[PDB]
Amino acid sequence: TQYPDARLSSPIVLDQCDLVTRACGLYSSYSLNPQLRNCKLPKHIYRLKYDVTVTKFLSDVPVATLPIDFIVPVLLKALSGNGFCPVEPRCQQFLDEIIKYTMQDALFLKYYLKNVGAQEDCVDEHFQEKILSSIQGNEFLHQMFFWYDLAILTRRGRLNRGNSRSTWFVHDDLIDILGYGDYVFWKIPISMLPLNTQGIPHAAMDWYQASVFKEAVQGHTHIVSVSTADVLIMCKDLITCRFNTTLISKIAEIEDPVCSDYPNFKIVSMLYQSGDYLLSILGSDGYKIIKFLEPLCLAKIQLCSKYTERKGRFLTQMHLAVNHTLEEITEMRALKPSQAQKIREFHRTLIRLEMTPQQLCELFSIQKHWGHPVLHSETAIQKVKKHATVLKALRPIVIFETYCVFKYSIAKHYFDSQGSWYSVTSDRNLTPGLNSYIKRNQFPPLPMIKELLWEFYHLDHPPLFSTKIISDLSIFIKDRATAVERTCWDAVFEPNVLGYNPPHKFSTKRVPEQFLEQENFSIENVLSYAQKLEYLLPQYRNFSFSLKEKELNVGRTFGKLPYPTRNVQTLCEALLADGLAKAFPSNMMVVTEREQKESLLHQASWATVRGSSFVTDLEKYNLAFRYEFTAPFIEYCNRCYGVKNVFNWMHYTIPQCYMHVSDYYNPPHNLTLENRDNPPEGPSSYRGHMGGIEGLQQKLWTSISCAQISLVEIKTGFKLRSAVMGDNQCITVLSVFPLETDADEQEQSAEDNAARVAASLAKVTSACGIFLKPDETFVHSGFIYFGKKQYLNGVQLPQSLKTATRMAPLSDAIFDDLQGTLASIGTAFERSISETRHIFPCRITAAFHTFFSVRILQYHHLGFNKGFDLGQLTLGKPLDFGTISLALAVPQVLGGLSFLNPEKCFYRNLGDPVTSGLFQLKTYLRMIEMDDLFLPLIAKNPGNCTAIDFVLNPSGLNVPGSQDLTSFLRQIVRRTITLSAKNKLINTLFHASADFEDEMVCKWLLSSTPVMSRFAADIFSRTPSGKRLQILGYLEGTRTLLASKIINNNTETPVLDRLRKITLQRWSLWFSYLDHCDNILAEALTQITCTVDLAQILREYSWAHILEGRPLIGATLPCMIEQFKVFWLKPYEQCPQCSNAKQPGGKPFVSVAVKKHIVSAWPNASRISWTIGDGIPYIQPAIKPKCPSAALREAIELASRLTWVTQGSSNSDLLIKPFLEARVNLSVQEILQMTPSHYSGNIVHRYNDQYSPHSFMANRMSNSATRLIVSTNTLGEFSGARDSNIIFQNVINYAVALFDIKFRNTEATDIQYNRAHLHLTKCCTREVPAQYLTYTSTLDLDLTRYRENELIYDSNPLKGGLNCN
Amino acid sequence: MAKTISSLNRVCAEMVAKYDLLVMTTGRATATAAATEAYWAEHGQPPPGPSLYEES
Amino acid sequence: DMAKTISSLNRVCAEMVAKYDLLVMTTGRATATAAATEAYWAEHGQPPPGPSLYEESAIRGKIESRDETVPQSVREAFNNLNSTTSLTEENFGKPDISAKDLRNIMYDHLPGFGTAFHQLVQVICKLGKDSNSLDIIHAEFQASLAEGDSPQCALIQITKRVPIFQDAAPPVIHIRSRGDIPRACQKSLRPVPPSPKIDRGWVCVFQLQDGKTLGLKI
Amino acid sequence: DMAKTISSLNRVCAEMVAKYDLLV
Amino acid sequence: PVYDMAKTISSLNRVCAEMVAKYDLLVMTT
Ligand SMILES: [Zn+2]
Repeated sequence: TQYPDARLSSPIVLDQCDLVTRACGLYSSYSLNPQLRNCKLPKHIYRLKYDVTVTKFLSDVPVATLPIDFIVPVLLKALSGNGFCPVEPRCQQFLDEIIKYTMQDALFLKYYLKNVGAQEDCVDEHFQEKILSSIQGNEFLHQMFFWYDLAILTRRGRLNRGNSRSTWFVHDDLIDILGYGDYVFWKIPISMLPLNTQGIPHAAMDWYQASVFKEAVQGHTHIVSVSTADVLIMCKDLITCRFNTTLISKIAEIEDPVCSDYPNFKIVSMLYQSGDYLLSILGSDGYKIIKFLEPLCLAKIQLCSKYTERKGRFLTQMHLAVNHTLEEITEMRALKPSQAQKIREFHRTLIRLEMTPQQLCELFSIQKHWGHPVLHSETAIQKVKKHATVLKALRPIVIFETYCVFKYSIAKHYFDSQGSWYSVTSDRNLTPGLNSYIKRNQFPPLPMIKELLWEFYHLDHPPLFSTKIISDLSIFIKDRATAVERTCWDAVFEPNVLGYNPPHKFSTKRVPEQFLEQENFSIENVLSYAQKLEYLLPQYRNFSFSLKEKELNVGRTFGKLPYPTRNVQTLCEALLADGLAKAFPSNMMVVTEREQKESLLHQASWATVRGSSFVTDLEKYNLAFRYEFTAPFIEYCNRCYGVKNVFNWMHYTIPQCYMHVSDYYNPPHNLTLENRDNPPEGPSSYRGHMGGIEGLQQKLWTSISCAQISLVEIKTGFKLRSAVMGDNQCITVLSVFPLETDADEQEQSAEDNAARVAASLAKVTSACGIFLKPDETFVHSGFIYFGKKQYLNGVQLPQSLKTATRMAPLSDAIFDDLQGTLASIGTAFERSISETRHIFPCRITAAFHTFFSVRILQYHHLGFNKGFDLGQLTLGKPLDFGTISLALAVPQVLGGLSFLNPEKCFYRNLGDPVTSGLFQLKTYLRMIEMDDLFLPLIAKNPGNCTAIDFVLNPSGLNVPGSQDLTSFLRQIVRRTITLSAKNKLINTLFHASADFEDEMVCKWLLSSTPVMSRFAADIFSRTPSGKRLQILGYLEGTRTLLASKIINNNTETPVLDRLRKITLQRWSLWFSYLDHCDNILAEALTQITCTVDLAQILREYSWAHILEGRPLIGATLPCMIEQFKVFWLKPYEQCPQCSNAKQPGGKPFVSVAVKKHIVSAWPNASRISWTIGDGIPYIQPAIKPKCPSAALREAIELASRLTWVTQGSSNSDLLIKPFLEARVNLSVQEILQMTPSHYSGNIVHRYNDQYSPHSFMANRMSNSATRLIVSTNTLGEFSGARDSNIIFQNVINYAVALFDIKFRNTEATDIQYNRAHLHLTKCCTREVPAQYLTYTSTLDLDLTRYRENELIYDSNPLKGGLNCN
Repeated sequence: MAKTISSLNRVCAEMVAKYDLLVMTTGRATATAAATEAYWAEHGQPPPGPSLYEES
Repeated sequence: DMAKTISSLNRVCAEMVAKYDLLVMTTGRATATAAATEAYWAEHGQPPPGPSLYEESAIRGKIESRDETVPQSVREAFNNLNSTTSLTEENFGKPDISAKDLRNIMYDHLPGFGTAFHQLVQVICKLGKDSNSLDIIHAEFQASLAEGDSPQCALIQITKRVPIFQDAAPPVIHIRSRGDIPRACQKSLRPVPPSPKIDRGWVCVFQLQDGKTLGLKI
Repeated sequence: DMAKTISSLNRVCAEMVAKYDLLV
Repeated sequence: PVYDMAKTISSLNRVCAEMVAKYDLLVMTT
């Protein structure tokens, strides 16, 4: 019961390899732990000495080996595809047709664009040829295929690690890669290791004293280097990332010869070689230089604006840092002088290279292409120990002022939302100034806070937030690991390396089995665990780090706590996010150049307004928090939530734990059965942790951070905007200037104000305990680079490669589903298009990997046995290019594998997947001249799906191909819940008749005479059946499904066999379309022009058996590409559509025009994507409860929806009654009084703009949207008192994105068009009548069962009080 | 007694002034001291089990 | 009539109570007293196990004065805390650029190894360090790089514009033989004329122990 | 109307003095 | 009730003097 992951997902920890070498007779010293030298060998790998294949492999190798840190760069160059590998068919054979597909897909893309109107004017006559050359001459092509063969072999090897099939042998030109279960031996020539002055390879310096390495390696020419299969996996990930990056750069040069936004592939290749050379000389330490790629790219970007003294100070500090690091790690390592000059080529290129800002921002996202250092447990505990045990000096006056501003910001947030002060129960004498404002019931302005600041300390008030606000119970089941309890803490280390057997076993360390095993689980019971300080009980004083993976820094760790303390943490995070943390909104994204001048000036009122920021690292705050600092804030959070000791838990628990790393093969040093109860401190473990842990109480710490930022704002007096994302916190200082000032002078002064704010904030936080290192924080005037999107003076820079290089034929899909893998590639392709101005590079990379996934799962599927041609057990005859290419052209919602929809280049969220998919399929078939193959591909045999599926996936069709494994997984979780879930509030939730109830609820929500799937889904989200579907949907890993202690215990057919059946059926569906076809539907669908009709009659025929003839409305929207046709215009010309129409003919259209102004351009105004204009980006309850619970809020929402939808019928209340009876103890009339349900309008249209889950974002960079004006007033009647299927927000996204696409490479001054009309195609749009739902019956189920279930119910919804108006 | 009022005003003003010139060093027992305090208040016994990190 | 006097007393007293109540809340029940703190300093190296309160000047003293009472951790803590007092808007973000770091920074821009420009650089960093004008030099270099110039142009302009290089003569470098200069340095060198300058004249002059002297040129 | 005010001060200072009392 | 004001002011001065006395015992003087 196991499944090796396809991609690297675990930290590269090589301590286990140290035992392997000892069994084989070799020698290695990966682990810093002396225990692994002389511990008893695990019986699993003790048998290597009995192996014949391993002995014959290492017979001609010295006892010495070398760390794989230094050999990884050698393998990345020495290894090629020219040798013999025991994999058939080789991945290299596929190449010849993968390219044939890639080119064909590129061709489709071009064809699509040709009919949408977004084709580049300049046509590269050899475009296909260039693609073919680029793909062939890529220098990591053959290496990538070879590394996929090695990954295939090592996956098979891991799956059957105990069987005889584990060993595999590969002989390249000069490298021998014999491999065991999850240990890979590499045999490499000594000659190709760089030497040191002493005459031994740089790898040997760490482990062997010279004259002992050369005596061990005496006559031998080859040496071995034992490494875990994870290193083979990450080298495969490196090589495929390098391949994507060089292919992407080359195809960009093909589509944009003048200046492509990606870094030139030659420079990137040189960077790769420099980095590998550096790694081959230094080791894992070399990453302490590779790590400076991103900061040096950010420096080099910033210097691309007007040069201000503090602009170069970023690059100077980074350059100094790089030199100091390079000297420190090479001081004690004897490098020959040649090597000293050449190890520096990496950062020397990073400094010299001159590139446009966009190129640098793409290069920024290659930082992980050199690898990830081999983490040690020891080097990752020293880091936290030095920052979490250090004593800190705090100025109370600053802690006092930060706390008062904390209260001030919570009072201010309460005032704005609730509209008045909270009931001040404290003495009015203690607040002489504040009580006057409270009496007038108005909040004091920001200038006068300075004198009244201390008064805030004395404000008191009753609880200001509810203790029951969690709605997604999945947080308590969300899959993860938790520390085992203290009595069995050492159960995580394996007994042979541990050296004694752990006296107490542990039941499980998994959170889902723990959640199901907890009988008395409830939110008030989590609180009673907290308030009663149960987390200080002996069994729960445990804590255990775990090295984070894919990190270039020497090991960075994330904490794990015992399951009950973990529930307390999740509750505190949920409580803060829904309540208090909303008082310090740190998501406020500020880009000053785009925002309107007036709103900006009134925003900085505390003329012109200028904003300059400085970005600090909030990640290092966590270790520096101290309880002397955090006590007031924590006490206040408790008093603000009406609890005691809840938000307090970390500083009471962590300081009293035995911090260590739960590393399977590296226990804390000197650990024995004698001192298991009182472990000794050592380099691996340390006792007192007076501090924070990363992630834990992220919501509280960010709140104290925004409190310090507001304290600096009060003191200094500038308008501060605080925004945090990931690890960095960017504080934008807005300073107001008089209008009659020099623009060059005001920028300088604004940057100076930012540096003054930074100095004050340094003083503040220094007093609070958090040292803001002034060297590594920089004052950026105009470069906003925190967060998802980087801006340079408001021109959005592209970071495409961070998602485009993650594409791969193998991904972590459920089982090894092709659809899951293809979907991942489709998602990476949508995102990468979004965040760059180049279409074809990422299209080529996603096509390449789509076909390569198909083939690689076709032969080498990991679930099926070796040599199991999945193409043969389904099709009987072998899958050819033809069948795959046609199964990749049928979009997934019709049932197929096409997840690369060209339309997603125009906009992200799609109005209707069926209509868009149909339009795509139609255009493809028109290209390849197989129109007649249309209807048959569409019309399939509808599957057998219940109404539950329809409600869970409204927009879809009832086609078995159009189905992801989620249903199957949810059925397995359901089975494991009904079988061995002892949780009380889950058994009550998942009672015996669960399935019957979900079916009844679903048939009902769809029993309305006009059926509206989306409304069904919306209510269902609030009904208890939606809560069951949320709890069930927690399984998304293949290893968890296939290896859980609570999943595989079922007495039915084993999971693996069911999975094989499902795989083979799915393959049958996808790749045999003639078989699974329905002729009736094919006759129904004949001779129908427009996609919307096809989609509606196909959608009604699929769900025929659930609809039973009742019409389905609110589920088909036109495919905007066919709805609107584009007519570009040269200046001083009118479009033919507007001329043919006398008055009414083709009149209605969306007008787009260019703006001549250019607010900002970097590097110049050559490309539309480089410049931004000034344009805008895009275009009641009677009694409101003061602290509504999640259940009450969902109840009100549910009631509001039901009333609004069923407004026509007079029995609305009789429809609402059952649902509210499972959720609140209110009469329907009471809730109706609490409902804001006073508005009315067209149900369908107002359901799509504001009630649809998708926000309809654009998939194209915002730089071109500001350069355009998009007027929808010329649509005539269809312009906004009218209702239509037109989705206005996507018409704007489509108009902008289309204009961007057509001119993404052309020079701006050469654009021969200034105006665009998106005219309405008559056939494919029509006015949607306003209707209303009319239920003719009521849900007869007695949902009152959930009265006891506090996850579902809400016993006393009016506890926190009520307010007027 | 206006003399007592002025005297108390002056003593308080001096204390507030001397507050801005304070510096404290975070200790190794603050978390444990607040834990003993929160456990004695809530349950009336000392925190159970092995000693906490820095007990008095 | 004490209404005004009692109102002022209320303002100051309420402020004092607020501040000192937060101080109580932060420093828990195990706060070490002044006497207890310094006893613990005395009989043990480390600080006492619990927050201790000091006046700024109290520990400013006995840290500026050589004394064994303050633990190393307390001295380090206080130095860190007072390090941020010096920070202003001018001081924040300015790197400390030494002669060696300036040489390494300027090398990396120069192509090749051992060129005449490398010798120019290690001369410039020598005149700069003596004249305490490194910051001006580097500012000049960076500005030259930014303004569309190669590192060779940056060095020659950094020798023109920086005032320490107004008329200073090239330094003499003793070498045992003419082969000590690198091969890349062999290209451009000529016998030294009388009274040279560093750029209007010649980069630098290597006087050999056997009389010979050859000067470099850009 | 001073009584409350001054009484209110005794309602706080004393209490916080009691706090410092536990420390010493 | 002016005698009440004298008594409570005496009490308030007493407790502020006590707090000053406790301060100098916590905080190091010089
Ligand atoms: Zn028109």
